Amino acid sequence: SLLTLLWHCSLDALREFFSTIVVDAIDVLKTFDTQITKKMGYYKILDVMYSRLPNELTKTLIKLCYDAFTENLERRRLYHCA
Amino acid sequence: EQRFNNFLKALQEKVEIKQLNHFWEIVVQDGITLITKEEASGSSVTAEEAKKFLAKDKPSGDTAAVFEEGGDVDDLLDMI
Repeated sequence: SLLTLLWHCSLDALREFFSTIVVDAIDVLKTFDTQITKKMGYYKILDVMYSRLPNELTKTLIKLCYDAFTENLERRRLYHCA
Repeated sequence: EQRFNNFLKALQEKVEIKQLNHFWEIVVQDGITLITKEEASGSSVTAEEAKKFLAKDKPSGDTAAVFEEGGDVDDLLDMI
């Protein structure tokens, strides 16, 4: 569902909707299948978010995703890919 | 004389590459008296002038801080 709208949503409603849920995603960014699935979705929505254009907290978020890949069952590989 | 001249060169470059708070600045402002060669004049005086002012300043170079995995973080803090 989401990526369909996100790839084609108006670049103004995009800003409003995301700015509504910036911290709502930052906090949740940090059995276990639920966690990895939610983070799947979070990566797959934040990438499309960033695809548009560039507050000041955003600087941190970069690292918060980088380590997410650098860790070294297939859901783990999908997580690294996302 | 010349032995302590090359010794002066060595100690000056050694303190230069050393980084201190109360660094050679105190030494230099008191090193206004013969911090450089004096055995044959001409070269002695010009070398003294060159060494008195330690010669320029310009910063460059990426990922050169402590703990490079924070150097990218230092690079990370450049967008706001």
